Amino acid sequence: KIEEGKLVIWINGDKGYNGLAEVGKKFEKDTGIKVTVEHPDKLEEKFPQVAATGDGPDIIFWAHDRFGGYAQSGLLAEITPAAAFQDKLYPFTWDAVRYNGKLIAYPIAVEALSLNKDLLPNPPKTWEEIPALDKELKAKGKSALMFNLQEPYFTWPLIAADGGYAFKYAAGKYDIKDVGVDNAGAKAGLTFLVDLIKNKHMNADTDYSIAEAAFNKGETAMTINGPWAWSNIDTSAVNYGVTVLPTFKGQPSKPFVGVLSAGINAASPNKELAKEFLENYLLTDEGLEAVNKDKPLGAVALKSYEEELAKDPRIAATMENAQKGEIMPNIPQMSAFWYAVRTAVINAASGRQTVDEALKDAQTNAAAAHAISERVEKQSALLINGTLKHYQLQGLEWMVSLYNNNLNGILADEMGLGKTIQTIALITYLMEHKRLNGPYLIIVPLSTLSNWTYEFDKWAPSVVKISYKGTPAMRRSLVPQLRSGKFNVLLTTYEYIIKDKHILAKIRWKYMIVDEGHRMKNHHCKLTQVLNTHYVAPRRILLTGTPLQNKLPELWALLNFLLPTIFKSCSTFEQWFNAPFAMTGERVDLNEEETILIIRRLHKVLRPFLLRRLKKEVE
Amino acid sequence: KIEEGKLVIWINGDKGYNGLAEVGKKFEKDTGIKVTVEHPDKLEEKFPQVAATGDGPDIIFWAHDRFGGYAQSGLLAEITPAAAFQDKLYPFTWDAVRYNGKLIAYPIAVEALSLNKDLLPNPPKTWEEIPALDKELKAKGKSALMFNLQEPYFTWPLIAADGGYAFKYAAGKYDIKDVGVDNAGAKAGLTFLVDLIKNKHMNADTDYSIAEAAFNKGETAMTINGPWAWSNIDTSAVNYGVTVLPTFKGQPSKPFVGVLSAGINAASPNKELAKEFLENYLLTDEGLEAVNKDKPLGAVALKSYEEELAKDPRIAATMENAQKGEIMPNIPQMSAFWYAVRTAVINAASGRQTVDEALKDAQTNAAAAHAISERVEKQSALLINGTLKHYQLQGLEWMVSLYNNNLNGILADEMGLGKTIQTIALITYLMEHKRLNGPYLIIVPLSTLSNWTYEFDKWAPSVVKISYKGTPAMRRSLVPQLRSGKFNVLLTTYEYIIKDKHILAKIRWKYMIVDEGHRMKNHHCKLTQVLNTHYVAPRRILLTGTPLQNKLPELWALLNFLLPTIFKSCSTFEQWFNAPFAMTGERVDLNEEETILIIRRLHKVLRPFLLRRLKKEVE
Ligand SMILES: Nc1cnc(Cl)cc1NC(=O)Nc1snc(C#Cc2cccc(CO)c2)c1Br
Ligand SMILES: Nc1cnc(Cl)cc1NC(=O)Nc1snc(C#Cc2cccc(CO)c2)c1Br
Repeated sequence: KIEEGKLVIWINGDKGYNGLAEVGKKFEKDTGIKVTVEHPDKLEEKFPQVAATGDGPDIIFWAHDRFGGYAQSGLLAEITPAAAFQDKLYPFTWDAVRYNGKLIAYPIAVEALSLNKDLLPNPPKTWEEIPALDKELKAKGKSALMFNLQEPYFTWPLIAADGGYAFKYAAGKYDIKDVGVDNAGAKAGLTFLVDLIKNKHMNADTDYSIAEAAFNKGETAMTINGPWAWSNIDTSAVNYGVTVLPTFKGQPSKPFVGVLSAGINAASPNKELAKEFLENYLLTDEGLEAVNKDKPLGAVALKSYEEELAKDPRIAATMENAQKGEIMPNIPQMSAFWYAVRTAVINAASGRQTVDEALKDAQTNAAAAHAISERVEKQSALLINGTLKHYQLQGLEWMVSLYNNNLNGILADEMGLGKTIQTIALITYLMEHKRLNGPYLIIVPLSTLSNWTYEFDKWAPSVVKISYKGTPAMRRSLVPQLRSGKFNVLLTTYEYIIKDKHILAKIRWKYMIVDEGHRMKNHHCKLTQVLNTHYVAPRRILLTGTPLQNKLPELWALLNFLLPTIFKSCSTFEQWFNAPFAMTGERVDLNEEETILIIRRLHKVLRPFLLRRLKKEVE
Repeated sequence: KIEEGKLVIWINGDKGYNGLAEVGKKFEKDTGIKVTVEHPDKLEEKFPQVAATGDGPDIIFWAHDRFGGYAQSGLLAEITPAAAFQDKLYPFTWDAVRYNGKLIAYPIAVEALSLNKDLLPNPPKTWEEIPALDKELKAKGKSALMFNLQEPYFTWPLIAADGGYAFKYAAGKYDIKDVGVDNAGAKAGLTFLVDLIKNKHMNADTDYSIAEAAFNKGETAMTINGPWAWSNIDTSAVNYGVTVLPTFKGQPSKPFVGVLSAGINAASPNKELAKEFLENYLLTDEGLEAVNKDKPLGAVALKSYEEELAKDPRIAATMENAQKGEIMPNIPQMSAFWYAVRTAVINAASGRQTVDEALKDAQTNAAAAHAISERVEKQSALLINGTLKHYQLQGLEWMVSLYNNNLNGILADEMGLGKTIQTIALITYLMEHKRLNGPYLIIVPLSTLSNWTYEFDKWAPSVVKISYKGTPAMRRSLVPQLRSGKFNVLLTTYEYIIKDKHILAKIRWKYMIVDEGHRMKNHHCKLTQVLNTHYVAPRRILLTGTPLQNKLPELWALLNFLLPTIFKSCSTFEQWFNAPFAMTGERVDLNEEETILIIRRLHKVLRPFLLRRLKKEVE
């Protein structure tokens, strides 16, 4: 499992592992405690699996970002250094490892992007200077700049300069709704990049197999890259150097900062052994120096050893950039943002789209509710006794996208498209692929209660269920089985949710699923608000025959179901929608026109939270 | 002024004053302290004038309602009885004398409305019984009921029964916005009253000169009236009695409860002398009994003497009604409500309007922003060197209505209608008629600054003013004159409000007046929000040439000026108006249609807060 009185560390093969191994030796020497350092193939992939298991390493070495997910999962321990130790490192590095306002790793090294010696004797202080400068090198049958364009990481620092960002860092928390891809900053920066392409200075087709393949063959004078390039510009022996990034609009170009970190497994019994090894054997000028010798670690988190490294201009440069630039977010919403801005630039620079066009889309696509994309190739293992149709599996993919992105929703497919089976599919895939085995609540009408059991018994026999129904004395018989929580699903009706509330409200239901049935019935809000009062249900799903209704009362109750907390005190849609106009004590109901545009806006709002397919487009 | 070591009490001539005088004798007997009891003509009118002066009586005797205004003005002292004394009286009576959650009088007597002995041997338990019963007395060439209809006090108890009220009593405070004249309760009650008129049982023309003139001549069997009638039904010696009010829809008919009270002048030096006389000489079974002998006081607040009075069915009846019925509100908004419901009934019952029609209007007219009506016949005394035109004086009447009803507003009359003079008129009438002499703030543009001084110097020379302007060293010279507060008005410009804020924000400005000038300029909200941040100004007035603009930005800033507090955190109109739709993290600006109806609603909202007359309709 996870061996006591010893230390097993995972660090990638690209890093100076054999150097780290030596630091482990001095530990075992002065302490006797064995230290094993391994570089497992695709270790960052293997780590979460084995961590939930209670296996794996005691110490993990990867960038502070990938640690966010591990921290969300709780696979990393809250590191406890005293104040004095925190002063030994830069405060900005401790930020990179702070999750939910708790330190979850030890910051180690720092990497960023940075800016020839002969050809370019003096470097351009402002970005604005580069056209004049290019005319000179173009007159020499060459160019002044040729970095990677086709990728967004390299092209983002000027977009970031004037005030263009990804997620607005709140209190101690990023906001995935406050996205800065459409502000003047981003537009000034991206317009300028397209300015160089249209003025023939820079080519739009410019990728990495050119970014490096030209600056190394003496074709260009300047380039924007990181430490992984330095070693290949040494091979071609071109007289090079690195420096700070230019001030576009009298503002510094902000690149993304990667902080190599050491995290301790929440499963590892040797937590004080790891704090002792890290705080006293690794996070020391001597300890860091030891690793740096096998493969350099660029800038370091440690103030003391950083000054000694700042002797080299190259390291003092990346570190200067770092404090002025910005740290990579640990939040999963990054995959959307990068995909958004990747395409934004390709288009804007190719001519296919206007700067204001590409950035308009990129900003929307990244702030999108279904940001976390997750492919579902095949059904659950627990999902047997039949193979789902193409769309039913597609239905599960949107429902797991609902789960991953922590959103509630509606499956409004036409009756007889297998919504029942589709729910069953979500519940199984949420056990066989995620560790969500917790109490599922399923509210079905009497008339289909029995069919719901029937289909579970067929397709997912593994899923054990309580079927909350019967005489008062029969319902009582079930009372213990709940307290046990040996069940995955409970099935019951609208009647028992309200009547036997004093027993069913008591459970912390992981997922709540309501099946409206066949009957096209208009629902009142008074009831949903009452369900809301007593029931803890983070993830909600609604299954309905009917599509989105064009009636405010129904839409009002739909929102109270979909967003339970938000409308706590406010009981009516009238109170809610008059509110921006209510501040004069005037009490007037909405009119016909006012109402039409409210319904209009509500349909556009609920738009990404509903899924509906029709028999006529399927078969 | 207000003589020490003595007591002067005011009670009306209609009450048992010579009986109260005797209670004063026993005080002087056992204490030596002289007690003088006077019944001044229109004493409730004379009291506020003389109380603000620091003159008048030490003790005042009137109903708990008229004491609300005296309490708002602070002409009555916070009475301090210990817990034990409060138990001697009913808790519902102590409510009647609680203003701003402070006891401000001593409850004394209780009066209400109540319900023949022979003709009607058994009284009708339910209101619903009266048609069947009327058929009997109509078969005897008479009628079963003939009370006052033309008045609203008498007709309100059934309107009140099912749930029809005037002002929703909050925490310990009435809500003049939460008015219950349009609910099902009021409609069930008022429909029933019209049911009797259309079925020829009751006549719509029925007034007091019939309500009494018929029941006393043996014409009718039942009537709804109060204690002031009892004495005249004794003269005609008709075998009568009083009882509880019927249950319409299985609910008791709620009438209005008048609580005769004893208030102590906040000016009176003899505050402990009055508490001693009241708590120990008047509010005793023996003390109350003494007054009751000159002229009866119906039900009493005192538990102990009330049981002894409950021997008479008549008193135990009014007291039963009282606890089930409701107490008269002390708030000034009553004049609107009564005028609203007075006409509502006249119409509904005459046929001129439908129940749903009259009550629709009555509910609106009573919840109206300009509820407190106050006539202004002639201008101020301090307003000389010219006589105002008809509309300019009308302008002052709407501006004092703005003041009385504690509302901000706009005077958007066409340039050259004498808005300047009209402001001057409000400022003077607010000194000569109200004691508002406090610091007035007036913001005028540079170009008219000098004309503003000029017109004051002409019309209101009495009004002394600081004219905040000049070089830094000249502005400094004024610094003391402000700290003094020997001035009524300060005149200054937009420039000095922001620049010399660190000096002008420090004053608690009673009224703030902004004169937009002539220039049709579009105003930004960023500035009004900044003015709002640092300035204390309860009453605001805006003077402008231009009428209400059809642009959301301008309307947004207008609301921040008009309602300063309300939009504290919310900076934009976009954030504010998307808010009921914002709860999904979606950030989308309003469209063309959405915007049109917002402007629409805002114009209807601001409608009662703007005054505009045009040259073309005046001359
Ligand atoms: N489909 C559709 C399209 N468009 C519109 Cl506008 C409305 C639509 N339907 C809809 O909103 N359904 C809703 S809303 N609240 C509920 C609920 C509930 C509930 C569940 C269990 C117990 C209790 C208390 O007894 C209440 C339902 Br079910
Ligand atoms: N007339 C009219 C009709 N319709 C619409 Cl939509 C808008 C209209 N005008 C209007 O709203 N005026 C407003 S709004 N806020 C202000 C203000 C102010 C202010 C005063 C002193 C100092 C500072 C800070 O320097 C600011 C004014 Br003045």
